[PDB]
Amino acid sequence: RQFGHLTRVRHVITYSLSPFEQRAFPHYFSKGIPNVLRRTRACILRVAPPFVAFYLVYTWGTQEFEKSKRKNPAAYENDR
Amino acid sequence: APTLTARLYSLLFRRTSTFALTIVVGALFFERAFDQGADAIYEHINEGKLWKHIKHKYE
Amino acid sequence: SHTDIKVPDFSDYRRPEVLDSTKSSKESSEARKGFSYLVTATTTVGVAYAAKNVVSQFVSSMSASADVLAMS
Amino acid sequence: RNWVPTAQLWGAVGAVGLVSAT
Amino acid sequence: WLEGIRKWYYNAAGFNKLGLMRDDTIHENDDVKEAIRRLPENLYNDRVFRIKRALDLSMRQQILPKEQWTKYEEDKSYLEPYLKEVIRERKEREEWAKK
Amino acid sequence: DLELHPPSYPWSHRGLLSSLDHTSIRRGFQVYKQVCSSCHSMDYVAYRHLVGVCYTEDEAKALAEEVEVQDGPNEDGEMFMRPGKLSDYFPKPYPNPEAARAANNGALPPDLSYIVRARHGGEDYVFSLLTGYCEPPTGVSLREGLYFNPYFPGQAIGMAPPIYNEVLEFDDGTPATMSQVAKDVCTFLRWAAEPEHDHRKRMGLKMLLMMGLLLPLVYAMKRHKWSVLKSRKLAYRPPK
Amino acid sequence: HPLMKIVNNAFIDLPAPSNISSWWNFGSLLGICLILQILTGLFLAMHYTSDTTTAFSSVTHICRDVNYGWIIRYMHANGASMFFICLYMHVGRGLYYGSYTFLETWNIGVILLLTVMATAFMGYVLPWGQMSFWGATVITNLLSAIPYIGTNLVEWIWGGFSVDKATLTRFFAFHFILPFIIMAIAMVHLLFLHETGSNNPTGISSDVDKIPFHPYYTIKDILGALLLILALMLLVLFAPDLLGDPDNYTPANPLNTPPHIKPEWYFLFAYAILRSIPNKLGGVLALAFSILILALIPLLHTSKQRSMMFRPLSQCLFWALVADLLTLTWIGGQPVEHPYITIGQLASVLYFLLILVLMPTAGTIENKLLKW
Amino acid sequence: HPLMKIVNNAFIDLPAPSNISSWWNFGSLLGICLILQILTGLFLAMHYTSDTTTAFSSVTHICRDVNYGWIIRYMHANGASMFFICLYMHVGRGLYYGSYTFLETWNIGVILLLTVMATAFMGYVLPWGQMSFWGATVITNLLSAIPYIGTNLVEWIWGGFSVDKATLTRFFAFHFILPFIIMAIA
Ligand code: HEC
Ligand code: HEM
Ligand code: HEM
Ligand code: HEM
Ligand SMILES: CC1=C(c2ccc(Oc3ccccc3)cc2)C(=O)C2CCCCC2=N1
Ligand SMILES: CC1=C(c2ccc(Oc3ccccc3)cc2)C(=O)C2CCCCC2=N1
Repeated sequence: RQFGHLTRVRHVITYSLSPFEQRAFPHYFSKGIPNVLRRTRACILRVAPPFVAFYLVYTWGTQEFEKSKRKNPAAYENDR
Repeated sequence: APTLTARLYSLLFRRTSTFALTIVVGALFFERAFDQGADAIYEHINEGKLWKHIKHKYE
Repeated sequence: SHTDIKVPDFSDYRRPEVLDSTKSSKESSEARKGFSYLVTATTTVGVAYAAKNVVSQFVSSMSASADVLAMS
Repeated sequence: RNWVPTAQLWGAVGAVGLVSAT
Repeated sequence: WLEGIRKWYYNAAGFNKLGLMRDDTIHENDDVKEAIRRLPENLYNDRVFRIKRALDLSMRQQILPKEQWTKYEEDKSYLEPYLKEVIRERKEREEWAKK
Repeated sequence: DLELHPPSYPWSHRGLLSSLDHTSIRRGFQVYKQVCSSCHSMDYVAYRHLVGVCYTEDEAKALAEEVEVQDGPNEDGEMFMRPGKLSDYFPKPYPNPEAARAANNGALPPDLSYIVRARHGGEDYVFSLLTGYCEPPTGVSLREGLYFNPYFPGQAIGMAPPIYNEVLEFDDGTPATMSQVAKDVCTFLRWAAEPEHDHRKRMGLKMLLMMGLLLPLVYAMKRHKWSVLKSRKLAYRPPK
Repeated sequence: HPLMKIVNNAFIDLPAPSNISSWWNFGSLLGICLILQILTGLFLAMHYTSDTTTAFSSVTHICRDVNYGWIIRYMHANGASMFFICLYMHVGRGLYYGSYTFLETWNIGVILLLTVMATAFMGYVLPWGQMSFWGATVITNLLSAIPYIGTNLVEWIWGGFSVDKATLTRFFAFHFILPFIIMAIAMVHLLFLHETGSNNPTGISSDVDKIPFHPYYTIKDILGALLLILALMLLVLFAPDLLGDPDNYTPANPLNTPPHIKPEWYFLFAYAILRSIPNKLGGVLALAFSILILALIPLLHTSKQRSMMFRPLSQCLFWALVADLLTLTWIGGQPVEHPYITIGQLASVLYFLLILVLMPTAGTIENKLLKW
Repeated sequence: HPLMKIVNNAFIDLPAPSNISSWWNFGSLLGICLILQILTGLFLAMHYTSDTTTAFSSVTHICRDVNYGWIIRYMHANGASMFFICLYMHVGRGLYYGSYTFLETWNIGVILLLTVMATAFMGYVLPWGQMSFWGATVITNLLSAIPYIGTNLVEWIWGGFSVDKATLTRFFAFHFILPFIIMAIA
């Protein structure tokens, strides 16, 4: 496991450019924000709904905890 | 014409020897500059509430 | 042939100072280096400011405390 | 010969350093 | 019948957006490594580039233009016939070792 | 057996870079000294801690000197009293917790050094506990030694209302109203629990500024270096 | 030269994959957390004393009187949490990208988790506040649920018939040292990783496209270190008491239990799985299996694809397992009353069902869809 | 097997010379001493407390009341000496047989010596007897002889203007960790 003994690669050509010759942030807001959005659209459907379902169970459970904490109308009413 | 940033490179930080001397001296000045500035910003943010503002009062 | 191989266009990724393919880069080279190496140096200065304070605080805890200085 | 200006400059770099934290 | 949802899952998998065929994404093991070793020069050197390009895409967090995406109909199962034989030979060796 | 959470009183020292009100601390100490000191412990503060916060060294020394505290043993092999000093911690009201529960209806008045950090809500809770005393509603029949305050968990606190309009008089000539007292002492009990509070927020500012400086500079170096790979272009060229 | 060559093959020209996302940055951060906990911790122990008479006074002595003692304390106390955040990212990454296929690396991992859990638990006892004492008294007593020797095991652990001065002083000894065992284990964690190489997000052998660790991942891990430092110092300087419990500023008292009794946030999911089961032994075994099931994950793997990148069903169930853990973490924080008992019960079953039943079935279906 | 292979090349089939006398046995003994000091030490620290009020009481509490606490203490206290006997044999062996020609091994050695000296010195302070206190007060104050900054260096080391509770508690912290740095160096 070293550079030279990794694997057999053939017929590939890699064109590169010096970091001083090229830019650091090439088309960052131009090409990026769309690419970021595309990536968000790809994942969102798989990622979000469980956290939404958590939020629903969270607020509901806290709501129902506050309901059960509070008074009830059958506590000695219509019973003097 | 020699430019703005190239003039720094050429004479100040081409060598790694002077690179460090620049950083060290720059950091020495930066410390004085930044602390002093951010102190004053925090002290203006919190005007009259700190001890140094109400020290003349009881002294 | 291998002469069919031309290098693809990096005009998209290049800096403004090297876009003209009829122009010698050497005049811009020192500026291009000076810009990037400035970022690095500025970072090192900014860390050096932090590192000094972090270390100095730990050193100061190891030094004599307030309650010992009080009752000395 | 050639490391005299370098070692002097590094000698300066190191010197201010001891001033740097202390 | 469900070739539809198979084709949906293919597109939903997303390796085709990187220009990979199904058998480029197979998890290597002793059988797959061996099947990949048995591959002739062309199919090996192709999967090399397909993977080399797909990783380069994965670095940049991008995918290919929509026409260059791999097609469910044109998704060749290049590795299977070899991998089937490697597995069948291993099963034979195990069945012989059983006795 | 129901909760009443405190509201959001906008303190002088609320925001991310907002420091303590040292004059309000100054008054808040006087509220402890005059009112809370007779019943409540504050074990982890001494008169030197006041120096440079709310008082001068000479002023703080005078206040230490006001009270008298134990010291010894002497040459005879016994203890004696002496006027207090900067290095003396604040006098504890009773010698132990059992003397407190003896003196106050089987209830321990807790230590006020960390009380802000010790309770949920902090100054908002302490303020609402002090100022929020009120009459017990119909049904709530409390027993001996107890008072009704709603913000307290059990609704039946064992503490007599401690502060009321002009219970003390402030040296700077401030109107000593009940809520002004509560404001000042809560601003002090913050400082007792968190004396680092001002210095810490200044470090906070400086950290945010410095992180604001560095994160893009480092990210720029990362981008500058990775550029080589991020722009690269792979060409496959097999033979026939 | 024999050392530099180790550091070369470790950190300089180790062939890393080209396409590694920011989810691999957490490994280096966990070391930075471990070193931060060690350096801060050492400086705390320089002033801290492990006697029940002085333990509280000493911690407050640090904050108040030791010069910059407060900033060292809260860096330790919140760094402990940042270590755990980083851990749960570092574990989940491997679950998602199939990195558990490096069996030994992963299983050493599983050990590293457990040692840190023990370290942080014993660390929390040290300041000797109410929640520290009562946390120990609750959590340790669980072992008495063991069939035949638990009641003895607990008294031996404590050094008596309850949590006491005997327990506190040894808990300090165990805290100060186990971090070094963790660092030793961590070097073997790395040792097996170089044997096996590193994984990438596709789950495809990246031997065809490798790059040298330096300068690429050096500057990337440096960038990530600042984000960890930022996240620490935001907590330290603006919200040091946020993640911490208030009751631990009340000095410990064995004659008075605080009402809402709980561990720290990083055990609440496991605390919720324990509370789910009513039987004591069952609660302990579920609590144990909640952590140790990590060791069965590489055996439960089914899909012919290694990574979840190309696996929708698995991705959804994975992101369900995260949400389900965040549900259990929430429930563990709340008291054991309706409706939280039933939510905790379902969440706890769902946890083991996702791992044991569903995610394997998902992988098996995913294969059948692709003609595998 | 990438661990077993390390242990093979370390301890199983490492080619040793054929004619090695008992003067080479001290290396392995120094490790046994280091492990003995660590294991005994850990069990002492389980009961020991580093406050000047309790430090003496805690050591005597170990000897008297902790079950088999005395045997653990004196194994630590005399093992400390046995470590040093073994060291002075291990150093002298190299002086005699010219083993210092393995420069780096030797120079790491020289470090290992100094770290143990510091470890054992700080260890001796811990029980807080007269000779422990006064040993520290004498030996530490030597640094004040340094030309321009010694007087400051000493007060920083102590954490005050003398040997005190500040010094004792940090000396425990340093004592209980530096052994692991020693093992790492080793
Ligand atoms: C006696 C003569 C008292 C004076 C004067 C003050 N306090 Fe007090 N306090 C007292 C007792 C007996 C108790 C225990 C009450 C109980 O039933 O538990 C207390 C309690 C407090 C608390 C704690 C409330 C809680 O949540 O447990 C606080 C925050 C408190 N006291 C504050 C306080 C302040 C700010 C005072 C003066 C400025 C003050 N107290 C005076 C007895 C007495
Ligand atoms: C993985 C490493 C570590 C973790 C996760 C960890 C965790 C913790 C935690 C959670 C606390 C309680 C913090 C509080 O609320 O007050 C604590 C306290 C403490 N830790 Fe650690 N710790 C670690 C390493 C160390 C090390 C290596 C030392 C000493 C060398 C140390 C010394 C202490 C001391 C003295 C305290 C008590 C002071 C205090 O409460 O802040 N810790 N630790
Ligand atoms: C102290 C805690 C830990 C440290 C210091 C640590 C260290 C490391 C480091 C440095 C890496 C390489 C960097 C990376 O790829 O992220 C790594 C990778 C890994 N660790 Fe950990 N680790 C810790 C905890 C764990 C835990 C708890 C597990 C599992 C339960 C685990 C399993 C792995 C795996 C599977 C990988 C391979 C990553 C890959 O897919 O490339 N580790 N670890
Ligand atoms: C090279 C390793 C070590 C050496 C040479 C060493 C040496 C010493 C010495 C000379 C003493 C004073 C003994 C006496 O007369 O009472 C001592 C005390 C002590 N050492 Fe160590 N020690 C070592 C490692 C450790 C370790 C690793 C720990 C904990 C992990 C530890 C914990 C203690 C404690 C608690 C005491 C105080 C109790 C006592 O005085 O016996 N030591 N050590
Ligand atoms: C070995 C290794 C490390 C790494 C680097 C330094 C380490 O050690 C450190 C420990 C603490 C602080 C700094 C470095 C540990 C692991 C990584 O990050 C990575 C990140 C992704 C490529 C694979 C990889 N491999
Ligand atoms: C490697 C080695 C060790 C040795 C043995 C055990 C070691 O580790 C320990 C194992 C157990 C306890 C203590 C140390 C370390 C080195 C020796 O003694 C010798 C003795 C002379 C032959 C050469 C030699 N080589």
